Amino acid sequence: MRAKWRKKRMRRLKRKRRKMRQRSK
Amino acid sequence: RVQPIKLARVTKVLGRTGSQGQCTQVRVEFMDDTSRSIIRNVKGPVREGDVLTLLESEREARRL
Amino acid sequence: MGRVRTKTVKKAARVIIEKYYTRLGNDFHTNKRVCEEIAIIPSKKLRNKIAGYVTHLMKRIQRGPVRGISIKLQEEERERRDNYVPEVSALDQEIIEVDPDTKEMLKLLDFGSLSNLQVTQPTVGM
Amino acid sequence: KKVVDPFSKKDWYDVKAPAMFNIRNIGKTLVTRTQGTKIASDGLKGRVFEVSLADLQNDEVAFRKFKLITEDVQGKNCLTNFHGMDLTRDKMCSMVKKWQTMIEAHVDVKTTDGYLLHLFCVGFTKKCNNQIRKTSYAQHQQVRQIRKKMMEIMTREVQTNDLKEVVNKLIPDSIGKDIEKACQSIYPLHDVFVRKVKMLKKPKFELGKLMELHG
Amino acid sequence: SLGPQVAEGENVFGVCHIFASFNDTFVHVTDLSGKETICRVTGGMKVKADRDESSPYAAMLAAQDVAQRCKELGITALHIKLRATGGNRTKTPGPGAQSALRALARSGMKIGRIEDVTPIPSDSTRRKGGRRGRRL
Amino acid sequence: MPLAKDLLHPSPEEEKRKHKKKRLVQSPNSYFMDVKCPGCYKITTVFSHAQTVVLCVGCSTVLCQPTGGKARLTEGCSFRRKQH
Amino acid sequence: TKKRRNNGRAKKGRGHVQPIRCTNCACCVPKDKAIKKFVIRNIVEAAAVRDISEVSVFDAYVLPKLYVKLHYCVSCAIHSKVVRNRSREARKDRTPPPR
RNA sequence: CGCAAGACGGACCAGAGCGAAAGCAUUUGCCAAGAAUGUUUUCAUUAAUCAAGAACGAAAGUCGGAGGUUCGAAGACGAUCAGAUACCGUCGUAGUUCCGACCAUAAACGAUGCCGACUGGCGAUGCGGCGGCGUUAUUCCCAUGACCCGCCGGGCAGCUUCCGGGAAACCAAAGUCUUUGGGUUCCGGGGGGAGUAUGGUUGCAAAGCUGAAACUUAAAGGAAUUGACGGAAGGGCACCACC
Repeated sequence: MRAKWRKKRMRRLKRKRRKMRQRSK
Repeated sequence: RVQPIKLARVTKVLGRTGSQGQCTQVRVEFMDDTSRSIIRNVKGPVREGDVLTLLESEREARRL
Repeated sequence: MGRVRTKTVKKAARVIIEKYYTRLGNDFHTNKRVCEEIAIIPSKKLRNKIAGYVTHLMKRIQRGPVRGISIKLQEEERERRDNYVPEVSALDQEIIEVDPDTKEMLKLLDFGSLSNLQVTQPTVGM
Repeated sequence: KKVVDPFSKKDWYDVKAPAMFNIRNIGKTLVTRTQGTKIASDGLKGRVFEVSLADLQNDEVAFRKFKLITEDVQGKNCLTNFHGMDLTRDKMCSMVKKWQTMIEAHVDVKTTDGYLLHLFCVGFTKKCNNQIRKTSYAQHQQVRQIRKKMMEIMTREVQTNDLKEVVNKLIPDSIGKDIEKACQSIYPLHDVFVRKVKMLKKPKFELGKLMELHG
Repeated sequence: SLGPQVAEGENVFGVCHIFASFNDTFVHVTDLSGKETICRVTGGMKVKADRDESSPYAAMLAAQDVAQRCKELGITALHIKLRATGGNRTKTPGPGAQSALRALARSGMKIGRIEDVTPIPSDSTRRKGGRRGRRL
Repeated sequence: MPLAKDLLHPSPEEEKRKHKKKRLVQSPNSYFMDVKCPGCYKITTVFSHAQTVVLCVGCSTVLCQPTGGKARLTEGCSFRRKQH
Repeated sequence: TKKRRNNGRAKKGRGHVQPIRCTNCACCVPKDKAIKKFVIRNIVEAAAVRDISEVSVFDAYVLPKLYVKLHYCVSCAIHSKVVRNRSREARKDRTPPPR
């Protein structure tokens, strides 16, 4: 199911990027 | 506990069975009661009207 | 094993019987001599095989038709089932019954007057 | 228990049926003979037997089963009474088939005696002898009208009778035959049975009424 | 031993319960009410490896061991009740079912009526193994 | 239908077979009839697809019952159509 | 490309249809996709019947039938040889096998 | 043999019915709603399709109460194996059931907007109406139910054909198109980067909606044909195969 897993991989990367940037200011 | 030997006569040959065709499948009629007939598997060369010696009469087998 | 006969044997045997039916019979040793004088056959071993199937076909032709072979003796009795049979001296006669709706169809066509009549069942048969 | 031959301590008893059935002997059963604070009759009472009608009645069909209970012990005899009835598994599996409607009903009722019973009834639609169509379905309001007639006939027969007259109707099953006659004006039916009976509650023990069913 | 004291012209009946599945088979004979046990024998008592416990042969040997104990205790005829596992599971009898029945006939017990007794739900709790099934 | 049947002259058995709105010119299937009963004999007029439970001038309990199609008469002496 | 006109299912004129669990593996599939087999057989085999009729207590008795209804998914029905694959024109035949 | 609790409605069950879709199967009663048909009833253009705005919306998931039978993410162990944080087995938390608030997604599929007209044949099937010779049931007719033979509406579908269309597979519509115009809503423009970054907005959270560019590349893709190949199926053969 590679497209469903590429979608899951992007969601966890975006959750990391969310928490990293919103801490800065 | 113990049971006796039985003798039976071959009335028809039905085909060959086992992984390499090793055993003949055969119909036998008991010589103490002409009405009683069953099917068996035999290891060697067999011909119609041969007599088999059975160590148990009550067991019966289909296609191994 | 295999004893099936090839088309070179089966075709030569049919052509011999079409031309020489009146010479042939059930004795293989006489058929073997006839087939040597009416035909050029290159080998003794091929001559024996042709006379063998000719001998098989003669014993079939004594019972009924063989679809690939024809002879005058069998065609002239076909021509006697052709033409007219000994069965009857007149047709099956026109005195036959009529149903009420055929009587009405003939009435509109200005005809009738020579047929008996009866009705069918009260409702359609199931 | 690790007794040496416990079958040396067992007494055989006979089992006797109610006086309606044309064959009155059920069979034989085991109990351990009496010891201090453990009497044999207390082990024999309340046991259930299930019997084919063809072994109780001489001319009957084998596919109805009756249940009987032991109530008291007299000498070497155990005396029994009615507890319910049922159809054999292979009968019911042979009736349910495609392209038909199946109709079912149930009621709770009392006899003139104190017994409370629960009854179940089944029927199936009939393929007419001229029919060229493949299916014999009833519409929902025809099914509702038939089910009310099943309950109406099935309650009428129990309310005004005792358990003696109730079991005399169940042996030939005249109940199912009367339902099958009445419904033919709504939709024809081809198999119709009272398929099960359960007993819910019963009166006091009453030895005189027990013996009236045995004399 | 002691059966009923009548021993001529008529039969004494028991009930035989045969529970035949995959993995094993039971042969178990009882009193006519079902409450007292007379004897019980199983496929795993006759063989000495787990593959063979559901076999036709083990079931024949268990039935012959039961029928001798019946005649020794004075029973002469049997009613038969047959089970497969039932409930959520397969409800077809296991391979040893056919062999036990003929083996108690051939060893001299008289045969009464026979019944199928496997338990069937009108509807049921959720079956084991998940949505994708057991995968092989 | 063949390739060449003319559309201006349908036979009456071709016209009577089809739906009331799909004829060449429209016409109803319903009609008026005159109806009469026992005990009191004043004749009355009824419509064949009536929705009303009709009571006659003779004051009888029901002349006809309504239904999902044609109404049904209570075994009255006439079902005769009026001609026009 | 589309393989079957019916999508391999009976559903026409409906949204949802209830599932069932298979008799071999307990996989979950629709009631109208599942492959059906209703089996009726004797309790006693054609070889064994003579031995069980002669030991019977009754002068007349008829041995009972066993009734079972079975459901398969496509993978179990193919692996257990209940169904075979077919030629592109032969797939259209809806009549059951001959007797 | 008997008691208790929680979940579920088998067989009958079908290319059958109902609903805007998601969905909907034990009995009986109560409340409000609806399609088609029948009609020589009534109003008389009141209609079609839709930015903004609005109701409903499988499963999983979140918050607050109650319950807990079966099954079972995470987790603890037994096997298998080079390893096995998997497939197979034993146990089990959250959840799976009910009540009250949230959430707005799906291969949410006929991968196929809605309204209207026209263009071949045939047999069935569910609902309402119309006509007809018999058989069967209730009361003694009549009426009415189960069956049988036709006709008309509108419904879920099937078979067939050189209607015609298409790249073909196939389609009575996916037809009436270079012989190109019945009305009207949404929406695509070679393959990637990418449903990503950034701003706005809704949410308790998970997340939903809207949504780029720099840069990179000669093909990526659809339908069908002949080979080769399969730990796919069916027939047949060989001591350079086996018994």
